[PDB]
Amino acid sequence: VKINTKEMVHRFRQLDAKLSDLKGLLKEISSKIK
Amino acid sequence: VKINTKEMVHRFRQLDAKLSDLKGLLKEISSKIK
Repeated sequence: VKINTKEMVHRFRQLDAKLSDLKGLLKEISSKIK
Repeated sequence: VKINTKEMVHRFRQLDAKLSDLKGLLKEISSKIK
């Protein structure tokens, strides 16, 4: 357990993916409105 | 004081959280419009 444990790019990628998904959802909502 | 003082991930996380909050507010505004 001690040896196994011994990051930023994962955070960047997750943020980008979440932003893209949110933008897609917002675009779908806008299309529904229009 | 000198010893205590001696970052990027915090900036990334704050940006992601602020973007998510802004997207949620925009979605709420769009729902109000529609």
